[PDB]
Amino acid sequence: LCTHLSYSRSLSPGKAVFFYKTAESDFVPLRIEVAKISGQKCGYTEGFDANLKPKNIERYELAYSNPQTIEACYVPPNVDELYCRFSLRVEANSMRPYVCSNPDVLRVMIGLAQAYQRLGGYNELARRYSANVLRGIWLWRNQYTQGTKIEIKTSLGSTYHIPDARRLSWSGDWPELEQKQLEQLTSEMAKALSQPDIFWFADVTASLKTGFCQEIFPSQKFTERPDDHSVASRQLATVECSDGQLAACINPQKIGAALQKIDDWWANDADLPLRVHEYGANHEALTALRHPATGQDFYHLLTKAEQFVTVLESSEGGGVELPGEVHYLMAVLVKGGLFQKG
Amino acid sequence: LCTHLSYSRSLSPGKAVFFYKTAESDFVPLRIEVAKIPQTIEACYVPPNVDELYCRFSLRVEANSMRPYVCSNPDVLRVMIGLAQAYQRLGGYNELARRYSANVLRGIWLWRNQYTQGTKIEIKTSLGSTYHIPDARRLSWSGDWPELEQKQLEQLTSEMAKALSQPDIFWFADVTASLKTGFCQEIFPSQKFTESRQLATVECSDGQLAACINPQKIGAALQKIDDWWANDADLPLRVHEYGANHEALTALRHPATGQDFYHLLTKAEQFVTVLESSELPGEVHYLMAVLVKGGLFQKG
RNA sequence: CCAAGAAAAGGACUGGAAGAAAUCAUCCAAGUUGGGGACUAUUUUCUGCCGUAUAGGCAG
Repeated sequence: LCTHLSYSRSLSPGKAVFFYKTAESDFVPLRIEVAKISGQKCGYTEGFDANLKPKNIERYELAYSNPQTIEACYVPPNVDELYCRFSLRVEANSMRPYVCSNPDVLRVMIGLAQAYQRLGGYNELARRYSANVLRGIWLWRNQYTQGTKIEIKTSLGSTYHIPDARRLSWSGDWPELEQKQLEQLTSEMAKALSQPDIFWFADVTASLKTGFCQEIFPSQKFTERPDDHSVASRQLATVECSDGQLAACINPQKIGAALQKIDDWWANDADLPLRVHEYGANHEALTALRHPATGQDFYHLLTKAEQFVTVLESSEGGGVELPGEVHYLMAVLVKGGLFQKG
Repeated sequence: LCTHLSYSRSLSPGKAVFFYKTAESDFVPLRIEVAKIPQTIEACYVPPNVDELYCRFSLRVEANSMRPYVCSNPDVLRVMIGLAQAYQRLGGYNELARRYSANVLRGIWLWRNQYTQGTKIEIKTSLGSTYHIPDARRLSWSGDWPELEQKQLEQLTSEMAKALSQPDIFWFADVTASLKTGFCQEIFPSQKFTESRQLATVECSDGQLAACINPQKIGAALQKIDDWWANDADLPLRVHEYGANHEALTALRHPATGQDFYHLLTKAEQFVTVLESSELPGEVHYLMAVLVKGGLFQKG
């Protein structure tokens, strides 16, 4: 490697905002409320010292409540449906290093991205990204509706429509006349990723049919603990409207983390996909699947580029010849960052 | 045990709103009057000429106690998974579903407002069922329910037993009750917690305010089905890791007895072994009930 | 019961004049804060007559 090497971010959303319509006004934001509640005195160390001596606490001393201040958000009475919207731009920006201080590293990385493009493979990545948009997984914990309808528009004049996204799996065979739209959307994106000077925008709107006063789950703030007993212990993220009203939202990178959740190339057993990560981090299990000790991480693989190009050149393409290691590497170059200090 | 372990909630309501009908419009809110006297006084009662008051809320149930939300230990995880399934296949979800279902049909979530001239409860679900309790004033915790009512308890138990145990079923219920009332009967909505007192309301889409009962106040009523201690059923407690009893200011499963959640959590290896030899004992019923009301189980 | 004992440093005074700190410039690239929850209790505010009246005035 070398002293300077970096790629920029080739695929990205802006943020998502929740709102609803009225008969008199087209845009009314969903907003949050603040309240004091009475909690439970419970859990370990409420009553134990190192699971050894149970603490001295007299019986009556645990019947007391534990008050807390929290923010919360609910849909108001008599609204028929809730809307959520965001925009997405895609750039063909993995073809060339943003910065590179080594002429030989540069010509190789260029040779590789091109060797890959002409054998196919952007179609593979585009199919996986497209599936994640149409499925609706970017709603995170708000997917549990009575019916979810998703509509997509693009700058090239296309429109896509999924009447009900509640049941499309990662692995399986999609219903007819939906399988078809996945192919069409894949084609627009596969192009957007590899041809320069196309300004491609998508506009994604979804509708959520909900319960009478169903709770909504927007992004939380990462905060320090207050000690004035007035500031909430749990705070939610909002945006300002042009007229000063506040609205609940989902953060840009929170939408992004969902869209790029594509990686089932490890251990030769697909399971569930991981968020692309140089070390294969798995948050739910608090572990890592491509620990440097295995030889399967990004940095080990980054140093074999000369060998991969040689293989790709001997292949024909248009088939299933590309190995898991080449796909992994391309996925990381798409989520660009700093790859330095050789 | 281990450092990180969490479950999320598997059963939850939204909030309850009070309203009445007119000949001119179907939803007119019950409102609250305030005099500034800051330090205020306020009141709420059914106004003249309204014969009955309506109360409504929604409920979602999710099969979410089958797997840890977070677990940092592969051996703790293997066991908790084996246990939930060892239990599921012997039944027992029926028992929990029976207990939850009984409370909805009885109507105790109305708290202090149960004293009517006749309360009727109607339930609709996302699978196309409808249930009807013509009069909720006569159903006890313990006793045999009258005919045609015992039957609906079984039918509702079955739908919920599934909602709690099999994934990818999206099960919603919509619960409305009618309170036949007195001449100008006083109504008791949730109070505001402050550092005189104030009452809680919600905003309507048209700007009017309405009286309500908080989500967790409805929830606390539904989950009150713990009577597995001391071989004396009495009335049930709200499920709590320490068996708290607010009325008497005490605790029934005080850690000093060895009967709390945390002592029991560490015997999972032994329970699975028994289930394999299987009868379900109070000790595993308690544990399953706590996992359903999920929370933090950490710093072992 | 001290290298012991005693003690008025005072009166007067002009620092001034004059000055140019200036010319040039890319801080950039990537990122999941999350899981659970009862403000009401041993409360104090009932029962009536006049007045078209949920207005306003009154006995107990």
